[PDB]
Amino acid sequence: KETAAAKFERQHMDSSTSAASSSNYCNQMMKSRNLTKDRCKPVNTFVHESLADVQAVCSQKNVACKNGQTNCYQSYSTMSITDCRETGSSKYPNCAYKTTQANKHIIVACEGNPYVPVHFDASV
Repeated sequence: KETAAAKFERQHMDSSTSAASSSNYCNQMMKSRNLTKDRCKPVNTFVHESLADVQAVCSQKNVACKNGQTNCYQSYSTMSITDCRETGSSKYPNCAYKTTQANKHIIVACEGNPYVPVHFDASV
C-alpha cells in the first residue's frame, strides 16, 4: 500500500503553484488528491514549496508534536501554505471548503530511513 511518505506528498505538497489562485483552489485540490473519497476530511494544509525543502525540515528544530510525541520538527523558515477548512454547506460527497492563504512555519513528524515527513502536525 501507499507509504506514509507518499501519503504525505499526496495530501500536503503542491510544488506546482506558489499560492492558491482562486477561492476554488481547496475544492479542486481536495478532490483531485483523493482526500474526499471516503468522507469530507474536515481540514487539510497544502505546502507550496519544493519537496526537497519540506524533506529538509526533518533535520531542523526538534519539538514535541501536539500529542506529546518527540519526533516532530519545525521549519526554520516560513513557507507558503494553503489551509482548507470544510464549510457549513459541505455535504458528502459534495465536500466544500474555504481556501485561506498563509505563510507560516510548518511542524511535521518524521520517521524512517531516509528520515522524511509522514505527518503534518501544525502551522505556527
